[PDB]
Amino acid sequence: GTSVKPIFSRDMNEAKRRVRELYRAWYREVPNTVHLFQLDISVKQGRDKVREMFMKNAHVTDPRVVDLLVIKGKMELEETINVWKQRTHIMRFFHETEAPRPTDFLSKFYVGHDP
Amino acid sequence: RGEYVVAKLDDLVNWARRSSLWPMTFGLACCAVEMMHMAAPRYDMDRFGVVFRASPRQSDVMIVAGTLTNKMAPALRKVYDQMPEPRYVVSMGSCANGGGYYHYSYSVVRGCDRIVPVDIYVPGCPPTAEALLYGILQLQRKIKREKRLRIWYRR
Amino acid sequence: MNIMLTLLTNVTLASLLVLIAFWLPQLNAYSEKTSPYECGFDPMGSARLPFSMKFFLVAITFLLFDLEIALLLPLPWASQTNNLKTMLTMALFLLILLAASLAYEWTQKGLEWAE
Amino acid sequence: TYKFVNMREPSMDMKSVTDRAAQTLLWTELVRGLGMTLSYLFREPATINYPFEKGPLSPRFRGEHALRRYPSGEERCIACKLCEAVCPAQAITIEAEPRADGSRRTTRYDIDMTKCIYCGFCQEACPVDAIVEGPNFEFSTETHEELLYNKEKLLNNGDKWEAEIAANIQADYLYR
Amino acid sequence: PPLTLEAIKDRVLYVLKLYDKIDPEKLSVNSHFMKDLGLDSLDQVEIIMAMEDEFGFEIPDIDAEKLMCPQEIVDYIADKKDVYE
Ligand code: SF4
Ligand code: SF4
Ligand code: SF4
Repeated sequence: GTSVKPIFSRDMNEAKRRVRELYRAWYREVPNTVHLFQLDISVKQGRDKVREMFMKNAHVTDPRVVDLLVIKGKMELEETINVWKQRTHIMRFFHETEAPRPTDFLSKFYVGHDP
Repeated sequence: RGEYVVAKLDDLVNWARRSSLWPMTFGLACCAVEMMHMAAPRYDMDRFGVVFRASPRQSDVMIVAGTLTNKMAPALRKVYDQMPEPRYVVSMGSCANGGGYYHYSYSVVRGCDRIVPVDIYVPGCPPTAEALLYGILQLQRKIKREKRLRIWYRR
Repeated sequence: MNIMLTLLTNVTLASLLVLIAFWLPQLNAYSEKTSPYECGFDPMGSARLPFSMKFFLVAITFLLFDLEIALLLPLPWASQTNNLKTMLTMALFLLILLAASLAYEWTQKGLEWAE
Repeated sequence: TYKFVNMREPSMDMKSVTDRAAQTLLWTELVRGLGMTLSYLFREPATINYPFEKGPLSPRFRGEHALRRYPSGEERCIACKLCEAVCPAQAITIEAEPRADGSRRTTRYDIDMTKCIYCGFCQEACPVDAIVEGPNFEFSTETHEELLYNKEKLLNNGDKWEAEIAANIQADYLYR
Repeated sequence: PPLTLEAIKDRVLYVLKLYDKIDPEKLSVNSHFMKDLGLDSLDQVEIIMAMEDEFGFEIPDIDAEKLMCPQEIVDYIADKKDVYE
């Protein structure tokens, strides 16, 4: 049960090692993608956003899972730099069209009967 | 008076616009081959005065024909954008009309009108060739009942 | 008197014909409408790159070929000379050298231009 | 069994090569094409004059849906609810209710033309031939709303095309 | 003019406090990232993106896990570039 297959990394140490340089690539690209995709957002909000999706799953301990998001996250940086994706495909991450969802208990209660 | 003169001028523009539109069928699915079927000598759009014209900067009416997916969604809109005015889109088939047979799937936007301002909705799965020919006829009848110059006169 | 007058008339005919084709239709262009059309998808930024050699190679061969044919326009009046034998030999020379230039260009690849 | 499609034996006699040189020099095969299309032009066309004449159809044609009624005139529909259960696109929505007489039919028969796919399964599903789908195909429109047919719209259309579909199922129910 | 060790020091610290979450008062010679400067392991993947544009070079990831303090950066460039004062 505990003994299992190393898809790409034995230990969580080399898991971050795969996260590191991929973040470096996912850090370097921002000025060029923002340039040729012809957006309006600034580079810095692109930079701190890259942090944002690097954050939500920064809580798993299984080495296979984390490096599975490594290849998962490896799979859009080229989908962007070879202009395969669209402007609608990277503004999608910049969730903008929806009104701010409710955070306080009062706001949920006012809106409707749904947790 | 000026109303009569502008009425004739509007009709003069009206007659050509309802007889010289050049459709661009954005071939998507089994609905598209039907539009090529009403290109066959059986129906022959060109006898009405319309020609299948690519380079949608030349076309006037553009026909979505088949299911429309999210992958196809953003490009299809841009085809509508640089399509010069006057521009009209005709919904070919149930899938382009309201998602049709795939209305519940995860990858097709329910109805093409969610992306572009559909002018004529043509039902069918697929709409038989002359049913679309009927829809094109309805387009010219609707084109006949416009008041572009008349509205500007009262503007 | 009439020659440039004929030239003058056509140019005005063309210019007014585009003039009433430009101001009359009540230009109503937008940003997306004026955006370049690339098979309905995003342009990646181009049309500013060299194109190997084949298009250039044929252009120069055409230019060189066009120059030799320039040498042999006056043949219709050349046939009216008093000494045909010299003219017959000389005109034949230009054509066979025109052949030889084509012959070499054919043999050493050449017209089978690069890919 | 099988047969080859491109095993070609070009005979290398002086006769045959003359035709090959004749073929290449004088565009004989290209002229064959010109005379081929010319014969087509000298033929009649087959462009039907729509709408002054329309395509040839069949009694089994599947077109626009229309709920019918008995010779007495009461709606054939009894809300057995078979048609939506087989409807491959779930375009049929319906809720039955008690009626004053007790012949409790449906208060809702809404078929979404932009979801339906015109398989004709509804006809085969209906045990009383209530929902049939008529021969009409001109029911185009300009707004998406008018394609969301409701119980009233089907009933009106059934009363409209009643003259046609009655003979269609009359001449086709033996096949069915 | 060879890039001096002090020049390595001032350049390294310069963009380090140009980074948002480093305070120049807290910045010092012994400005340890996680403990003193209050950074994290992935936070270190910013200032190495920030030191690269100074001298126009590149450094691998096999060392990025040992430069936790500005002197560690300063000495490392000195030996690998082999330029001193
Ligand atoms: S409406 Fe029917 S025929 Fe047309 S594309 Fe959809 S499934 Fe195919
Ligand atoms: S033909 Fe009848 S059963 Fe089939 S999808 Fe349409 S309404 Fe439903
Ligand atoms: S139309 Fe026919 S199949 Fe549909 S609910 Fe009524 S009786 Fe049943």
